[PDB]
Amino acid sequence: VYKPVDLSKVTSKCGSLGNIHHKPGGGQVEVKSEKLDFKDRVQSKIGSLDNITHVPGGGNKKIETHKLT
Amino acid sequence: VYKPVDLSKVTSKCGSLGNIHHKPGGGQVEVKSEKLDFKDRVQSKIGSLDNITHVPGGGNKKIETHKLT
Amino acid sequence: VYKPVDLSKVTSKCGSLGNIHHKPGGGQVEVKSEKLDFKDRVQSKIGSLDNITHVPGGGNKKIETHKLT
Amino acid sequence: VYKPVDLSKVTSKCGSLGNIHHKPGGGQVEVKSEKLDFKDRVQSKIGSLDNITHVPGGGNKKIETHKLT
Amino acid sequence: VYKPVDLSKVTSKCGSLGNIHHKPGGGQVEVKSEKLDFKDRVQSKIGSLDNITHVPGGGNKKIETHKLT
Amino acid sequence: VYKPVDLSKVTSKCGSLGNIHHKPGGGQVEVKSEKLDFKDRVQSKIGSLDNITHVPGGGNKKIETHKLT
Repeated sequence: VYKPVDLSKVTSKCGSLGNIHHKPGGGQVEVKSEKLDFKDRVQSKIGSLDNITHVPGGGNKKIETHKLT
Repeated sequence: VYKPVDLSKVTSKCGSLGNIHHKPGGGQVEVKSEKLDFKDRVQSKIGSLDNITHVPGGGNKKIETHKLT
Repeated sequence: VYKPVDLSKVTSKCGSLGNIHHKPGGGQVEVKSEKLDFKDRVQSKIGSLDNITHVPGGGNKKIETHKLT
Repeated sequence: VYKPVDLSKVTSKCGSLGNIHHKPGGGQVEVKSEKLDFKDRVQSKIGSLDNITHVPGGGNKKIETHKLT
Repeated sequence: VYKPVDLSKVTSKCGSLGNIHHKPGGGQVEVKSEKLDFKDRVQSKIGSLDNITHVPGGGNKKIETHKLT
Repeated sequence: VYKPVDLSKVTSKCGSLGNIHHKPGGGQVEVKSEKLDFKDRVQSKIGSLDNITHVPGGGNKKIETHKLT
């Protein structure tokens, strides 16, 4: 018999949130390549890639798992 | 017998949210390539790629799993 | 016998949301190539690609899974 | 004898006038009432009311009063 | 005998006027009431009321008063 | 005999006027009341009330008064 009971609260009362500035890669990226030999797979990423700005008004994260075996 | 009970609250009261600025890759990317040999697959990404701005008014994330075996 | 019960709330009361600015790749991307050999598949992405702005008034995410075996 | 004089000038050279935002009550007003008793007159205002935006290109005032007895 | 004189200049050379934001009550107002008794007059104001945004390009104000008795 | 003379200049050369933000009540106002008794007049104000933004391009103010008796 398996009878867990949950009454949880996960909460936020953020009054105000703002003036957030993220300015990644604001300079120069200069790449010069000469006479290279590549004998296998190449991945190349140049510049400003995958940058995230993430500003949730809540962003509360409640994670749970149950098992029998 | 398996009877878990959940009465959970996952909540936010964000009063106000804003002035979020994300400026990825605002400078120069300069790539010069000469006399290169590639003998296998090439992936190349150049510039400002995959950048995210994500501003959910809640963004609360409630995740759960149950199993028997 | 399997009788899980969920009475959960996942909630947000965001009062106001705005002035979100996302400006990916606002500079120069310059790519110059000479005398290159490619002897297999090429993927090339140049410029401002895959950039996301995502501003949901809720954006709350409730996820659940059940299994028997 | 009473013979007062005024030759005054009231002036402005406001070159351009604009980009004015007035945004009252942009978020939730939530009033919840149960089992109240009122035994005399009620005046009740709920929401956004009586808010003023007033943007005259002049808006100067010249006000004067004279009296005898 | 009564012969006062005014030749005054009241002036402005305001080059440009703007980018004015007034945002009263962009948040939550939440009012919860139970089992109250009122035995005399009630005046109630809830939310965003009587807010003013006054932006005159002059707004210069010349005021005067004269009397005999 | 009554003969005052005024030659006054009241002036501004404000080059530009702006970027003004007034943001009262961007947060929570949360009011919870139970079982109160009021035996006389009630005046109640809740939220963002009476707020003034006042931005005259001149706003110069010349004020004068004269009397005999």
